[PDB]
Amino acid sequence: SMSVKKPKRDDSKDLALCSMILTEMETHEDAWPFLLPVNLKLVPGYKKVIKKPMDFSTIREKLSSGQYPNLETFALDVRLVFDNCETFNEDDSDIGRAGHNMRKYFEKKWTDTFK
Repeated sequence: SMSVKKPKRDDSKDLALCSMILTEMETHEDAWPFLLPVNLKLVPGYKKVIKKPMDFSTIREKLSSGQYPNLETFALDVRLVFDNCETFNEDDSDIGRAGHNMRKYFEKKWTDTFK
């Protein structure tokens, strides 16, 4: 509360570390469904069904331009990528599988880097 603060967590490396994690996600062989925005002209249903589209290139631009106020807003956009994927794709599809693999991969790096 006022004039009563928890001890200061060092957050000065967060930007760089989120960038590294993102690089690793970008270079994973199963990243291909997620590298770019889904083409809303060419994929029936996507526009209406997925209220908040998200992809790695868009997270990368947001990161590079100071649009994440903190590391939690970054993790939210990453998880949004996988949550969207699960909404639109059967678990037993290449894309559905890619999304479960990438989420698992992300969550481990997240915990190992920050928790």
